[PDB]
Amino acid sequence: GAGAALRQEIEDKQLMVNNLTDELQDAIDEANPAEIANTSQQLRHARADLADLQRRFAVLRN
Amino acid sequence: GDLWTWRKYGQKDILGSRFPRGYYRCAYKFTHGCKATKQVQRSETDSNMLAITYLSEHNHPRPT
Ligand SMILES: [Zn+2]
Repeated sequence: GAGAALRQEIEDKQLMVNNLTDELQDAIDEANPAEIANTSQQLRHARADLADLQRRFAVLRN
Repeated sequence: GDLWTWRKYGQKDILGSRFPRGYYRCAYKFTHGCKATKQVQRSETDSNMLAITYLSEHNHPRPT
């Protein structure tokens, strides 16, 4: 498929979202409110990026 | 050193550093199904130090 790079980009982003989630949960286990704030904030941005790339894919399906 | 080919998939702003951590996955992640990743951290203070975390071995030899 032509837009197969969109499939790649998506998984790369989903991977970063997974790291940031791992760290956020690690930070919750460690009870590090400063690192909770830092990671949770950057996880919103990463997840929105992911959301945007998925919208683009749904477009091609149509 | 590092003899592999990587593609940066993200970075995180670390606390108490203007140097963000780089998140890298194998260039062959998609072509060969490679799982391998590494995290790279430089220190603004300690000039020559470089901290890398490798997760997972590669499912291929290193290329030319
Ligand atoms: Zn590899």
